[PDB]
Amino acid sequence: GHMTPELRAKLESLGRDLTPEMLGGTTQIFAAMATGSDPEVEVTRDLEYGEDPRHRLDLFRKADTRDAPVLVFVHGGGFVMGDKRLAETPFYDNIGVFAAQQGFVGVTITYRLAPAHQFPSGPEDLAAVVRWLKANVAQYGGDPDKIVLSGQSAGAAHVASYIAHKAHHATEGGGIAGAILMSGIYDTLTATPNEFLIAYYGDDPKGWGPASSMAGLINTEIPLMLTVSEFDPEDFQRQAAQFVCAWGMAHAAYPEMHYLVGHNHLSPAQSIGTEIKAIGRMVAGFVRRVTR
Amino acid sequence: GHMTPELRAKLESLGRDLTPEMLGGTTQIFAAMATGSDPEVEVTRDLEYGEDPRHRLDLFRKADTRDAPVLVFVHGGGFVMGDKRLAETPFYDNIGVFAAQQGFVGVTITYRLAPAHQFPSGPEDLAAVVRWLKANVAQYGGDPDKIVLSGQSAGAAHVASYIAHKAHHATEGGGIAGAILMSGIYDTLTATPNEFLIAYYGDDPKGWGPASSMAGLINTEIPLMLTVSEFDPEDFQRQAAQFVCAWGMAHAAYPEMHYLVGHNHLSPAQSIGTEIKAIGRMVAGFVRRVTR
Repeated sequence: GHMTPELRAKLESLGRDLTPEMLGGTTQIFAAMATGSDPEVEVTRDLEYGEDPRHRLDLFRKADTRDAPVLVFVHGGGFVMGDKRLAETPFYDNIGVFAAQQGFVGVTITYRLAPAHQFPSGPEDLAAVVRWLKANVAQYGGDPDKIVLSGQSAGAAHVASYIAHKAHHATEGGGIAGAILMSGIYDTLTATPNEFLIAYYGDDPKGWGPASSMAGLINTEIPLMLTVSEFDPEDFQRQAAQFVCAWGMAHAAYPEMHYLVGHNHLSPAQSIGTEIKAIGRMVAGFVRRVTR
Repeated sequence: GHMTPELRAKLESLGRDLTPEMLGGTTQIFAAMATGSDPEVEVTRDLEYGEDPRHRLDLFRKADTRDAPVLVFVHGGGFVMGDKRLAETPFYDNIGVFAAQQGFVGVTITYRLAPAHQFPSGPEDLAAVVRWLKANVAQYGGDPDKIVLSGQSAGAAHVASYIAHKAHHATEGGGIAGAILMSGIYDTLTATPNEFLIAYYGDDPKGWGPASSMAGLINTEIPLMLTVSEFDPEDFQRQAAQFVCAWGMAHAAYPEMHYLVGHNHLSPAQSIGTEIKAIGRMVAGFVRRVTR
């Protein structure tokens, strides 16, 4: 809203391999464009949702925010790294600040990292977040029955795992109004094995089956919005296409999977709070649809 | 661009069955919103691209247009009806006028109708239009090497059949630069048979296999953009999800299939040249990408 041919051309030239040149080059472009703060957005840092040192969340709101939708964002980083805050950048305060500006309560989290903590640490941590919100978010102007979980890459894998595996649900049915899954990995059995997946799901890919989210995503009643990027690496594109295939086969219907022209793996979430409005709008529009 | 929750709710209430009330009610809403004329857009009516009475096209352009992309629109109507013009409405002049405003040559066409004419009349007609444009469009401001074919429903089936069974043939010279397929039926072997499909593909569905476009779409080198609507009837959603499955399977990639939130089967093309800008922008953005 609107990305130029020129920006598209630059992301294309960074390529569709997840390399340091690509990730870093992307972050550098969007870091200079995204709003990371707003004096009207109050930020409470490092609320503790569990005992682990990484069981922390930052909460974003305006003074007038009441009875509001709650948008949680779960960062990526291949399960082994990343943060809610990257210093000297506006990420991911951008998403928190955007949420607050849109009339929501914004929430960004960290979670326990692989390989020290392996599956199902992810959905455990999300369950603890949901629990914390249920008990506390009313105090910050949130409605605890209007929680929307969003995540990117590994963060989207974690959201998906929470959805799929009712053993980790915080309350009956999951306790969330919807979820947004931006370029995630959903089926551990068809995923191309790599060091990152090995770190989180364990050394032997032949044992990864019970951690698959795909069947649970297909069967869920929780409203889902998903995205895939034009210049996403191969496996992210495959996983997205597989999801659409399985959904269509199960339901004789087409799921809300958005194709993001001009974007790459990192750019969608990093574009929120920039002059490029489309991704922010899509996110906000979905939040309001599923919380009405 | 931006479609309100209220408009989404009118369209949702009209339903996902292709009924008169759904078709008619949609046309009625958008007919009052779309621009159907612009005094700076010069229109030439009913150029004859073939012998049949329905081999006609209307050309739209501005005085300063030169060497421009050429956007062709092929209307829907179940293969058996429809027109490039519906009196007392702006359809589909809206699309021709929008194209001209965006710096293109816009073209709207009619074609031979089923059941008087059956497959392969559709790809024949489209071939004739391409041939005519290659020989004549330059004087109207177009570049014959920048033709983009767009269609909706049966029109999209026709465009897809041109791609699958024609586009790569030496007879097409350089061919077309791209195609836009809006809620089309692409695979005659998995489509749910109905009277419309019977009108066009023949009385016996077991004989519809050679008319399938699916394999040819999957194999084409012509850039494709597709759309599927949130409130599309079942079989359009199934065909769209099937396309994504087969593409992902053949190419380990995700094709340009757009999910249109809040739209139904007719709203997308009808929204072009309204205050809802998203669909017009998507279309115009694709045209410029593939004709650079």
